[PDB]
Amino acid sequence: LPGEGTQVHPRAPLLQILKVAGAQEEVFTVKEVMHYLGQYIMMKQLYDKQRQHIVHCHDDPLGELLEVGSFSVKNPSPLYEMLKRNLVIL
Amino acid sequence: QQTFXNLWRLELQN
Repeated sequence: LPGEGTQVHPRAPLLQILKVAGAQEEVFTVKEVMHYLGQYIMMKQLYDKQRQHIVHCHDDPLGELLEVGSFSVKNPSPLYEMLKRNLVIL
Repeated sequence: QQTFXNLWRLELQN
């Protein structure tokens, strides 16, 4: 994935998720994409209530992009693999 | 007992 200031454009299914989380722009940095993904998971309460590094994304649009039913924030590879598939590097 | 907001922020900023 690109570095700090590099700009990216999310593909449509990812952009829709970011829009749910309040994003009004079409171009982001990777860190800004991660900000809105965290916002989305937080607002929808997809994290496990007891063990909050675990995210349950099955049956949610986010799981369709991640291709997994759950993931750990401390094992973020599925997130970054999804971003590689869903970001156009500008 | 850390919150999702702090755990995600630690990753985002790393």
